[PDB]
Amino acid sequence: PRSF
Amino acid sequence: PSGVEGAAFQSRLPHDRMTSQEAACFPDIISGPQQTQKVFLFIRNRTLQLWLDNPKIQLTFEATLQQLEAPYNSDTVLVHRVHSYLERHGLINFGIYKRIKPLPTKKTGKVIIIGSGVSGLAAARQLQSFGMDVTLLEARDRVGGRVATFRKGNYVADLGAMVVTGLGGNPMAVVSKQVNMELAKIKQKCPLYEANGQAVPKEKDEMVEQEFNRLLEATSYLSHQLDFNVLNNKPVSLGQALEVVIQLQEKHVKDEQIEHWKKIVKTQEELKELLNKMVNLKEKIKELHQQYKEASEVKPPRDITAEFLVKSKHRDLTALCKEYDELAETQGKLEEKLQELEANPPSDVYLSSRDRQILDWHFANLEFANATPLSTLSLKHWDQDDDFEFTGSHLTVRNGYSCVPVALAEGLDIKLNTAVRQVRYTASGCEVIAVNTRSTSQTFIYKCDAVLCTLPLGVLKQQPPAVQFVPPLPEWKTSAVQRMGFGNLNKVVLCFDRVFWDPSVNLFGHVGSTTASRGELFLFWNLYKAPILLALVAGEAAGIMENISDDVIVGRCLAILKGIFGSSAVPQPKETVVSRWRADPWARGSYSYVAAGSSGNDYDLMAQPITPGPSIPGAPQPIPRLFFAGEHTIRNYPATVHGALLSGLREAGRIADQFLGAMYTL
Amino acid sequence: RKPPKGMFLSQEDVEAVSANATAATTVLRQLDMELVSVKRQIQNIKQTNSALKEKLDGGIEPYRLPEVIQKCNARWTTEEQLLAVQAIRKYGRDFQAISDVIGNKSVVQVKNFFVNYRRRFNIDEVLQEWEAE
Repeated sequence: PRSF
Repeated sequence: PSGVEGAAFQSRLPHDRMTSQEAACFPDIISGPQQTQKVFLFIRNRTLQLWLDNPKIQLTFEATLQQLEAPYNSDTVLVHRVHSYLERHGLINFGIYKRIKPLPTKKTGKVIIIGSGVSGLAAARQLQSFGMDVTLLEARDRVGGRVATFRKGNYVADLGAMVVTGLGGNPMAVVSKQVNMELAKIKQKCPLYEANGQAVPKEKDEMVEQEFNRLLEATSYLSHQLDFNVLNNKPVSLGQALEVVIQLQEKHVKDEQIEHWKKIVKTQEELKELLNKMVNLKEKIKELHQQYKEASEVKPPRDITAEFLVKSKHRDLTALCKEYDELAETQGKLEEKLQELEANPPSDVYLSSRDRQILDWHFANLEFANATPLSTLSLKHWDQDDDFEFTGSHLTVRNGYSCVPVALAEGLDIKLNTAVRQVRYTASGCEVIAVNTRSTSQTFIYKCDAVLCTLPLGVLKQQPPAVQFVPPLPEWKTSAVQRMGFGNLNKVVLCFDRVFWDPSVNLFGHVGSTTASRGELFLFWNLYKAPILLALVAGEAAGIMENISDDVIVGRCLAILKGIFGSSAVPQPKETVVSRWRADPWARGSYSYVAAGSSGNDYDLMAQPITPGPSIPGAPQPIPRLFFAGEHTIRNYPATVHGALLSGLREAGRIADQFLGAMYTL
Repeated sequence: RKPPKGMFLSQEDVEAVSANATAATTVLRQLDMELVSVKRQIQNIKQTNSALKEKLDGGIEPYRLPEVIQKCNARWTTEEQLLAVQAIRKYGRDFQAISDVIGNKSVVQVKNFFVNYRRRFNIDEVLQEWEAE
């Protein structure tokens, strides 16, 4: 997951 | 999603299909007629709903059946099978609830759980709820593990996990109704300040962010459509693929310049050849005109051949003069083209030093998300878990995320300061040998039917071993441990007496000066009520800032912040803490990542229990005795708190089925 | 199926920059050097063109000759017949030119004239002579  | 359908989605379950797991517990139904499956699927979804609408009280099978309604409250054993399946695998009556039916005074079976982390606590609370004897062995003086929370006075700040990644299908959403957790939304507005301390202008900020996202999507293209997944008999990392993609775009810039200029020389050359025609025509017209003049000078009256010679040269002169006129007309068109072609020249750079530095900050962001240098992530698999992302905004815990472990840990037999040193598992049971951390001489031995290990992956990786398995773990389990990656990221928490930042922003960036130091204090968080600012150390910086003194590290923070708000608005901090997770011997890192050369299938290898060999040779193959939980054992939700917790619920269900027996399969 | 637009990723291109450790830098200077050579080759020809641009200063305005208003007449003056025969011996069949020499006659008039006086002005031999050149 890039997490924004 | 709402209704009974929402219950399935909020339990990570398809509302209109039976999962692989339900197929196993209800093989009659999956192989049966479709009408009965809809009945089951309804009974499941309905029961889930009842739990979710009030997760502060146990959901008995009776209360479940009473609030069902025909034809669904007809087959009472199907309802009893559904409720029992859901209770067992922790889809209902998990977490902290009020027990209607108090647990039996007489336990059954003995389980030792290594680690009072969220995975360990979750399993423990479940096993105890099932009537087993659980004892947790904890090396630290506190529960929680990677859920750490600094508390001094009114200052509160998580050095461990601090974000709840959306409540859409998140089991933490249930724990949040069960525990008073102050969940606060996070505003996504992150302004990037460069090394000097000047805000990056918005136009530049959007095209680098846009480009970064384009670069990512590009790598996925290399991976899946071009099978660029091995290079020189080694697996490709995400970092390598980004370099190759950036190179191929820097090459395209150069190719497109050559192609442009090399089309100026195309015309400048046909211009040159046009002039050589025109500079010879002008010399032929210089010579005919002279001849015409001399022929015209012979005054009349003349013989017809001399009249012919005048009118002939006059013809020929106007002929060549019409030729030269066309070439000048043609020359202007070429001159216009050259004026234009120079006017629109393509960009000279793909990216420049200022541009790339801001790209580095988006790479530190990734390195933060995955707690590892992009050079270590698997290109193919690093994003293998993004299909299971939750919905909703990302949250932070205002009151300290320790409130969750501490809450779960009540009613549980936790031995703190008890470091497990050896794990012995035999066909007849298990003994765990631990010592007191405060004094290593005091030795403890715990005998049990089964060991649930929630040792962090980095502990499992330790060489020489911090924990010895007798007999040693088989090569398939050890190999998966080596292949998998355990990353690192650290936090610096900064405590002041007054807010000097923008209180309407939760988070702002700092753009590092080098690629190498891109992770070094690249990002700051304003999440709490008190004036506390949190600063991240990620990527290759993480494991290096751990050899630098806190005062120097705090210094560099102050420097960053002074550059932003001026040397006047930044006071010395009241209280300073800095994490050193890779150094922490009960973590040896921060959380797991899909290393290059690994895959998400290693996460499933981690979760396979171990079955000891027989004691007497020729004896029947025994039960499995060593189970594993924790963040590195859940393939679809690694490196998270909710994923740890889910793995705890999993093993507890698995262990109970093995030892208490599953009476819901008939 | 396709890369994001503006991203350029060729299967041939990727191997080219992956074959060796410094392969990307090699390819990316062989182009850097190549671009400068083309730039040099421009200003070479730019300077050369600037020179021939100078020789053409003044164009051909001094050598231009005024245009002539002349209503196309019909009859063949003995004079105009004689211009014709010399034009044929010096042009071959470019009637537009022969029209322009005599002038007062249209190409068709010239064209038909050839047949008309062809046996007398012995126009056959004249053309044969024109072809020797």
